[PDB]
Amino acid sequence: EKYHSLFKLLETTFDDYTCRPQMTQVQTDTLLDAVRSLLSTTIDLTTVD
Amino acid sequence: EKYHSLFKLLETTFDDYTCRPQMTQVQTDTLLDAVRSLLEMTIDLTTVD
Amino acid sequence: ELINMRRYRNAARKLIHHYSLNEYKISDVVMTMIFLLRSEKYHSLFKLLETTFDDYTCRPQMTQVQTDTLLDAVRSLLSTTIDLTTVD
Amino acid sequence: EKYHSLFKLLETTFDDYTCRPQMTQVQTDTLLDAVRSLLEMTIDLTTVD
Amino acid sequence: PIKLDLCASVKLTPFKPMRPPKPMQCWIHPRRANCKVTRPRNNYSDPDNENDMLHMTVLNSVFLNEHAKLYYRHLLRNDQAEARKTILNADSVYECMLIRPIRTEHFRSVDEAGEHNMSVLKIIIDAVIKYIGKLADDEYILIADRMYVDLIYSEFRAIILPQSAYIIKGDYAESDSEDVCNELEYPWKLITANNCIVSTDESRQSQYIYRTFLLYNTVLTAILKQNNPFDVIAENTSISIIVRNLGSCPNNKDRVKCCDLNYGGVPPGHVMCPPREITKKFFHYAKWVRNPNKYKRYSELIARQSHARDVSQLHLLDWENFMGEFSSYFGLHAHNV
Repeated sequence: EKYHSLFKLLETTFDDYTCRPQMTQVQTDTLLDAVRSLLSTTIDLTTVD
Repeated sequence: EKYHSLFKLLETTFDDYTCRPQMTQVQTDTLLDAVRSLLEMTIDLTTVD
Repeated sequence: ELINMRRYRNAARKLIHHYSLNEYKISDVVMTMIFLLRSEKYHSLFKLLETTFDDYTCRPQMTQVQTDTLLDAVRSLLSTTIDLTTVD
Repeated sequence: EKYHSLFKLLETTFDDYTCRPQMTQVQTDTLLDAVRSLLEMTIDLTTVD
Repeated sequence: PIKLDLCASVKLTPFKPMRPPKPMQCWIHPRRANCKVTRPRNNYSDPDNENDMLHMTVLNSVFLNEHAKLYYRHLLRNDQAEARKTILNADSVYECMLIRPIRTEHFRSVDEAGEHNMSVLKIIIDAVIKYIGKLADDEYILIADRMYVDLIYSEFRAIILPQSAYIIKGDYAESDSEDVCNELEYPWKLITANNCIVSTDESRQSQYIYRTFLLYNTVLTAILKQNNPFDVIAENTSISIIVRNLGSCPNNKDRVKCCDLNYGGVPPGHVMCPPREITKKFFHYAKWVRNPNKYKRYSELIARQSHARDVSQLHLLDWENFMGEFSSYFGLHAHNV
């Protein structure tokens, strides 16, 4: 459940890529820590995209 | 600074290059006016693509 | 942040390192030059690489203290012993 | 001393010399006058190159 | 062998005020004799108390402070171990750990982990960074144990362990003089004060960089499934030969060949490759452990100048850049710094 954001990311990527949805900075940091926990090498918006 | 919207677009183009960026309508006519100003040509979104 | 500075640091470092050695992409040069441009401490390099465009223009003649400044700027991105010959 | 500008141009030539130094217009005029005094003349910038 | 200063220096047998445990062993610490773990025979009506883990650690008595209080405890705060207390037996000393891991919690020694689960790794780095944060800028520390901090760690926690360290309260008498070595009650201060030293900028930087390297060595140990030789403080061991064997970072001579190390999970690459000369100077700073009182030889050492001053400053700044990229590698924050 902690990766709900990635749920919607992969849902939008279905069919069309759409774009990279904007997001608040605090949510950016939290999702970056989430992906971190999910990885390894340093990550950022570009790598998650 | 006025064309910094096109600047973010050309920054995002460094990504997977399969993304299609998205922006609101008023952001769209702002981009179109900016590109028309730099070109001093009318211009359309196919030109942006 | 307009530009995620981490990749800018890394790209600048690796490009200049390979140049000092003697695999890359034009976008990489773009990221390195914008790394430069963002770095306020590297304005001497701004103008060096600005002039280098097109013809080779002129290496600026700089006071030796500014030479040490630019040499430290380079060494930070690597530190190894260097000289004006390598940077030229 | 009256040809110190010419000497500093010599010092520049000593360097990588793959890029002519740029000089103010008054610097160019002084350089030309000094070289004309030395050669004891007409001279121009092409001869300086 | 203890004697008194009277007209006959009598040999005194070191008295043993505590049965030394014969079955000295910790399964979480199989390579350590001073480390001993054990599970108590809790009230068997309650399965919950079964989880209670108890670990005593042996060590010399010198590590206690002037107040007969062990140094790491000073840096301890908001501890996670269920309880702790010190144990003085002659020169020897012991330090028992009460723990109550939750119904599934399972701790394990940081050593040789290799663990790539950056979630747990970040738990440990948070524990250690917050712990060392209790250090004062004008107060400094050395770790005679090794070049890192021992600890154990479960999925839920990262329990710290007692350390063979020595507190040293330096004092930088700022020109604008407007914690003091003479903190006793006035009468007692009339006799003596702390065995202080002269603080300064360079000593502050040296201690800060030293603790940072301790952090990085602990992180290595966590992500090293093999031996992390950096811990070794052996007298015969020299960092020169260490980096001669290991070589330097292939991606950049400047750093160490830590790209090639052996990692429990994902290798991180040349990320773990610190500049070498900074590590050398760090080891020289660490050699202070053997003569803590003589501070002039090590206090500023990491921040000292070998122009030579320019090289020292530049390379220290390079190490600072390494810390910056390290923190970015784990999304950290220098508010502790």
